[PDB]
Amino acid sequence: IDLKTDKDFAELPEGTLAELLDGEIFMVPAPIPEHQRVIRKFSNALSTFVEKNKLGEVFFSPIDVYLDEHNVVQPDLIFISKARNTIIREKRIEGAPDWIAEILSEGNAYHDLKTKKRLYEKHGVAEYWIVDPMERSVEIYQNGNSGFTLLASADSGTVVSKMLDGFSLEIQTLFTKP
Amino acid sequence: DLKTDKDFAELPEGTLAELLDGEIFMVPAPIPEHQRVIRKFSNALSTFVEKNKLGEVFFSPIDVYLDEHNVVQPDLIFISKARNTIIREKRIEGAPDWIAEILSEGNAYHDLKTKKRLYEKHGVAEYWIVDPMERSVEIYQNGNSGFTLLASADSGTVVSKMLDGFSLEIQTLFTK
Ligand SMILES: [Mg+2]
Ligand SMILES: [Mg+2]
Ligand SMILES: [Mg+2]
Ligand SMILES: [Mg+2]
Repeated sequence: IDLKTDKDFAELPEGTLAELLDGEIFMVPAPIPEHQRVIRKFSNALSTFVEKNKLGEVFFSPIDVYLDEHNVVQPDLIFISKARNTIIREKRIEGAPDWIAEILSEGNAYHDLKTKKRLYEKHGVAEYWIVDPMERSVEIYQNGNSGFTLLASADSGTVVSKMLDGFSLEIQTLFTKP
Repeated sequence: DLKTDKDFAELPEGTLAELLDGEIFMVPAPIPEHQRVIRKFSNALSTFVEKNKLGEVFFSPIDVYLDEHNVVQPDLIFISKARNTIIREKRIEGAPDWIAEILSEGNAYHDLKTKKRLYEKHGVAEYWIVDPMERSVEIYQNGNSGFTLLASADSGTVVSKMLDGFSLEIQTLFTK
């Protein structure tokens, strides 16, 4: 009866990084450098492939993605196809991206693993990558007529996208350092 | 009554802010065009750094501690292998070799002035200021007398001094 809405989410004080999940507002903790390293490496690989094949647009956090009145999320890495370009608005994304990756944080992984997995499934995100920098592993889910099914789960070798035909990723290169 | 990095560390979870000259400023959330410019710049820079095995690139949000009265969240940073030890578990402790800030209309003063002085003082060797409203770039080179203007352009290609061989066609950062 007291669900928070996108209007409540918009009224948060300037300088607040939060997400609205199932009508509840959650503060997101500041990420640590290793989390940012992984997003940088993933975005570089994804952006290069998207740009070479003119597939659409890549964004990374912070960026608001409105899904419905009770759900506004800030995914780590998103891809929006040319066909769905109109969901990119002046101040946020309005509608589900085609493709999302979340990079886990040890103290805040439940929403990536459970709550947003269901949300992204419901709203038709076609492919969802969950990257775990603590286990140095990836899980890939593909959407379909019966929701998400596990496409790949690995901490070694190469994983390939299904919806981004030709995109592959050598998993251990997400986590390496000088 | 100056705020310190101890006060900064005690801001409530979910707060993204900067500590500048001992005063805490909230940073407004960025808009998609800002994030698009960082994505384009990060891709170009990261490709070059990786190709040449030069160090590490990070983009915001990331805390960069400079001294007890200054903790910044720069948009894009490069840390050479030579300065590799400033990468800590929860933040950067010390000045990156290289920084780019992407201006926002309502919040540009700190990038243009306040942080320009701080990055100069703390030994950032090269500082790029990218303005997506005017679609322009300014590049500052540090030196024994502080920053000097290496380049100011809104067309053509600009060349980095400290990233030897890195160049950027300026209008590829921007939307027409
Ligand atoms: Mg998150
Ligand atoms: Mg994350
Ligand atoms: Mg800023
Ligand atoms: Mg900025």
